[PDB]
Amino acid sequence: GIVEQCCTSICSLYQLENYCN
Amino acid sequence: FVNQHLCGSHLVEALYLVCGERGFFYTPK
Repeated sequence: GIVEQCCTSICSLYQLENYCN
Repeated sequence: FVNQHLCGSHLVEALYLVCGERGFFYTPK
C-alpha cells in the first residue's frame, strides 16, 4: 500500500493521486 | 516535493497538497 510505495520507496505523483477521493 | 521518500506527516502533507479539494484517504495498514 501507500507506505511500501511512497515511504519505504520513492513516491510519485502518479501513486499519490491514486489516494485522492 | 512528491519525488522522494515520504513517511508519516511528510506523506500526509504531500497527499493534502496534491489532492486539494478532493481530499484523500491515508491507509498505512
